Amino acid sequence: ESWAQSRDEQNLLQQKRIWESPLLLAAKENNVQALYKLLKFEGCEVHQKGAMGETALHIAALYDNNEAAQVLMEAAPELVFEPMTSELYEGQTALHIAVINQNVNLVRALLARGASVSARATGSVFHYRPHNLIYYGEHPLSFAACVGSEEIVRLLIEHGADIRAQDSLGNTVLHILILQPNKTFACQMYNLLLSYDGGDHLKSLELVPNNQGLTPFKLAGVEGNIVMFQHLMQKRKHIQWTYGPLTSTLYDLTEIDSSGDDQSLLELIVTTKKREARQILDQTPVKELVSLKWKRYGRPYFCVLGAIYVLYIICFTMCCVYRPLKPRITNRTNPRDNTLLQQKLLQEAYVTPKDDLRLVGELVSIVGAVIILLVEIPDIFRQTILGGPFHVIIVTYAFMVLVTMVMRLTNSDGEVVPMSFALVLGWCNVMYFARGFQMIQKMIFGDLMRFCWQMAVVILGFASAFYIIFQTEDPDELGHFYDYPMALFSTFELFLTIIDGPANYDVDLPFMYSITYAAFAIIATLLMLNLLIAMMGDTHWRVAHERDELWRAQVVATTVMLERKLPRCLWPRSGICGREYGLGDRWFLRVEDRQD
Amino acid sequence: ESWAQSRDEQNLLQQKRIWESPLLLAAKENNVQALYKLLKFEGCEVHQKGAMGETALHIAALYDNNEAAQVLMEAAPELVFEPMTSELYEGQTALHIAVINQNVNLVRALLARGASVSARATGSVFHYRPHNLIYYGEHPLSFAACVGSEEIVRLLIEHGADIRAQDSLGNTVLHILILQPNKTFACQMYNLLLSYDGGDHLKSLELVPNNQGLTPFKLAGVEGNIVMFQHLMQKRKHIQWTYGPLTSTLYDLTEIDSSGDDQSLLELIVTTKKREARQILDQTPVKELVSLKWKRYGRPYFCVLGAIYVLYIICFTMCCVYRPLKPRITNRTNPRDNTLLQQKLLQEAYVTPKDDLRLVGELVSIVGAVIILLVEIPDIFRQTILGGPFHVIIVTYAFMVLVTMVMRLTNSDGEVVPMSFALVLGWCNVMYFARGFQMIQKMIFGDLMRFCWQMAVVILGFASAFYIIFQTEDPDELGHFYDYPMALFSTFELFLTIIDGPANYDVDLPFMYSITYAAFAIIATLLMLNLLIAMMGDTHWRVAHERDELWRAQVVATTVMLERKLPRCLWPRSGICGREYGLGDRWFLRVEDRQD
Ligand SMILES: C[C@@H]1NC(=O)N[C@@H]1CCCCCC(=O)O
Ligand SMILES: C[C@@H]1NC(=O)N[C@@H]1CCCCCC(=O)O
Ligand SMILES: [Ba+2]
Ligand SMILES: [Ba+2]
Ligand SMILES: [Ba+2]
Ligand SMILES: [Ba+2]
Repeated sequence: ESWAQSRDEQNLLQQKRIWESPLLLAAKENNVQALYKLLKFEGCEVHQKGAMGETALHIAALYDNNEAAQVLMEAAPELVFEPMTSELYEGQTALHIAVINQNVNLVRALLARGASVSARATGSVFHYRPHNLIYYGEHPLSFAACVGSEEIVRLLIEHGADIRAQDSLGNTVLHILILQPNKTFACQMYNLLLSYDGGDHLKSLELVPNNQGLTPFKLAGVEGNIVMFQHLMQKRKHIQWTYGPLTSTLYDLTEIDSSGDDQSLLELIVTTKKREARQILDQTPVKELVSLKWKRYGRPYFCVLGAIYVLYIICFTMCCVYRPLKPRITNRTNPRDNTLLQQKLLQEAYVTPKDDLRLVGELVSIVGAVIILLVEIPDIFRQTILGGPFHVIIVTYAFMVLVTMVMRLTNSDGEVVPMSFALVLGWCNVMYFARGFQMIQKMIFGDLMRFCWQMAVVILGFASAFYIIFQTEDPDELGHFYDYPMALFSTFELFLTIIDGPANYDVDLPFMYSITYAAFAIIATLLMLNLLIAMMGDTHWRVAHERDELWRAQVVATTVMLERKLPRCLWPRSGICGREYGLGDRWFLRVEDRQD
Repeated sequence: ESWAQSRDEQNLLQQKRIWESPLLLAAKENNVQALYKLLKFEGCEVHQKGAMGETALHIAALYDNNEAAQVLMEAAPELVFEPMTSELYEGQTALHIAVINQNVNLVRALLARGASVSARATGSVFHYRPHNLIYYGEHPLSFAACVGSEEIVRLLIEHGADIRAQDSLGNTVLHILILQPNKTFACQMYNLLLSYDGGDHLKSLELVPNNQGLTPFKLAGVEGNIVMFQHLMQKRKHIQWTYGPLTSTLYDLTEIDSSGDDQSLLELIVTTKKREARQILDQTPVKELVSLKWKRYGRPYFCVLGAIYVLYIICFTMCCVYRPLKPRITNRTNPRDNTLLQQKLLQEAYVTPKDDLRLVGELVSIVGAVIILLVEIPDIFRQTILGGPFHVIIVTYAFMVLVTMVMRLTNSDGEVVPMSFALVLGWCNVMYFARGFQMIQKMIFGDLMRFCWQMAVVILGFASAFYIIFQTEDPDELGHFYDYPMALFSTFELFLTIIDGPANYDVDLPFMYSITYAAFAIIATLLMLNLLIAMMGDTHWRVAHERDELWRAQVVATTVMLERKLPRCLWPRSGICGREYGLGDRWFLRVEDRQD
């Protein structure tokens, strides 16, 4: 079907041609007597391309068959240069197979015959695909670095192996070592390849970026390689002094910061779907960074912008609790008796008695919605959620306010449908602002205050909704929300299922109650389910760290969020510059640590 | 009472005859001087059958009494051939006891006297019953293989021990070794018995099947023997090549596949009540098999057949939401006022105004029900549940549709009783189709979507039911379900106990509400209980694997389910054939693995 089933067939088709071709069969079985009987007399095709376009030397290189390979090179030395003419292995030579098998004597003999150390194995098997179990690159030097054979690495360098070489994906030999499972052993091989660098400050091998704009140091962070990241950190930190147990080390903090403006480590961790990369922001050069960004500047501006959004939403409800005003006027209350509508769509906006208080309030709800769009719509052009789906809700909230404006100036009967949606999307987006937090126990009390915030926020978005839903309808029948102080008290009682369903079907309710109350039943249970997991997940195991860690990543994702749109006069740059004094120009972070 | 209490008495009755018989007493106590005083002068019964029909040599063989046994064989060599004449040990000879005790010098002396190596111990103690603590077989070669004494095994083979021998249950010496507790040590003894095989490709000892049609390789899977299964897998896998860390091994995949058509490993694991056998489908030759069967062919046809069943059930409700139509007609609403029935049984089927849309819809519900019976009724003749009780519900669903047809064409008043049952059995059988799934966390979100699917499926089966239950009755009193958009909204509110019981007892409700709402109260709580265990069982321990594993077996049981009835043109055979190319005819699976 796909090809996974194809190659399965080609590998079987390979063994079929090996079984058939006696030259390829003797190269596999290492039949030395059968190779001289075959090459010297009885005249054969020594350039015999097998199933996978392989030579007899390729088969003798796949199964360590040194005695059989040396026969194929002394009788026909042209077989060394021949690559795999197939599509699965296009570009692979006999040297690539000898390097991965760590055959030192075969590599020593292949280089003695003059093997190309720059042959790119562009075959489909060597691609960086999930259906390929290993990704080693294309050049034979990169294969030697990935197998951990330091002898073959230097033996290739001695024959002119360019460490500056990049594969099809723009990865140097340093990038490929970071994508290897054996993290603790790849650090040893990483230092061997750096020793053969040009020794010049310009055109450094560690600075050659990926095709996706990623230096090797920057790649270890996006990939969550803890061992390589700590190892690469040794090369970019300077110990200032040692005062006994203290070690006031100075970290580089260059490629771990903004402007690239896409090009930072922090942005790449909070926006990637790789869970494993989360752990990088906990390392000793990075954990001190985001902690200072959140203590000052971060936490205050979060609450300053939080209180601004709290007032911006309570003003929207202030214009809705005293919504616009009509008696039914129409005699349609006699036909279709089920209906209870006392619709208000009294357009006649300009009664000036007190309204002008509402009017300037309605003007605030408009100028704030476009401002929300003026900071989020130009941002979608340049999307992940660990922040919380705040961005998704804050744009749909300003969408409902503008529709209510278009709902207005046309005198539409369905005023209530778009206006009620902006009430929940405005409040329940506030509970996002609960992240304003700096032990098995005070963790129970800490997550409980999360619920009291999220609960009080939800009921203030549905009680104002349920009020509008039944402020127009008749309060004699189904009057759970006849005024505001009892609409909040009935919805609060609703939140704990102590009161029965505000339904009453002798009389037909509006199309919005059968929709708004349905969502109030799911959120009121998920918040009551998210509270039990807080209460129990705190104590049953050290999961609480697992519960803990992400909120911390949620705050880190929010901390990067608050630094993108805020101007330069507020929120100064982290670290200290190095231009006068002395080390400029990169901004460094002074960190001291104690040891026990 | 039973016999367990019997033999308890015979073992005590044995020691009673041993205590009494001085010949049997001296054979037990190894009294050499008392045996010559007893056999040479003072003339005794040397063929003295004890309580369990044992000879004096049998007692001297039960307690390692070599000095006492050699006396009983030099003075009466006929005691060797004598078996136990009792019923508990019928067939056991003095060699069987010497082999299990691993008495090498007694076995060497019993074979020197000419002991039968083919004597079958058919006694009731040697049976494969749960009340027997060991099952070693019948032949003395099988006893030597089970005790792990490789010296006695070969010593018996040297005297003509037939390894091809089978006991009463058709088990060779290989089958019995797999049913042993010491799995890691039985692998050593398994290779010893295979070495003495005929060496011919035909009539192989590993191919001799059980009496229940089970080769030794096939038996290790049904019994969950992980150690033996991996060991027996070495003999049916071929390594194609080694490309460094990769090892592209080719597995046999013969006796692990269909047609036998009862005779496969997969069918035997998903249908057995043995929990332990579940672990076999996780081994490295098998885990790659069912994974490819589910990615392609498996998952799409599951959802293709799933969407077909979703439309087949929503069409059934489409014919019920607009059910057939009568005003009460009858003046019986004045007597028995409690009743609210506005019964509709207006037979007069052929009003053609729109009905013909319903009529062809009712025709679909019939032709689909018999098709369900045409694929499940011929299957019950040839029953386990890890799939899920889908099969049990899908036949009872088509049973209710046919009863509604018989309910029709007779004008029965109880139309509603069989028709309402098909609504829940049709939807709640859909939630089975939730198995369409490809970490502590995304596991919480993964099991939560299980609930949202199962919840939305249940309410769509009871809201349509509660509608029919009260579509006939008066909606002024107890009108929770007067139309469809409010029958769904009231049942959804019912699902979370926010609304009060749609009961109203001033007025008598139909016999079906007091039954349908009772089942809606149990399922709505079990699904809310199955959600809490998902939420907490994910995180408190690695149980989530335990939670995880079975769903995986549920999918494997479903994957075998979808391959039985589907034709041959769809769903091609797994693996690659071996006829041209080369290895034919068995279908092999190409598997490569990386090592770190
Ligand atoms: C074994 C095959 N026979 C051969 O001559 N080259 C192949 C080497 C296999 C390497 C597969 C590495 C990968 O998965 O991409
Ligand atoms: C001890 C008994 N005395 C004897 O002469 N044979 C018996 C041997 C007991 C073996 C019981 C094995 C079983 O449980 O089946
Ligand atoms: Ba009335
Ligand atoms: Ba309750
Ligand atoms: Ba109640
Ligand atoms: Ba009355």
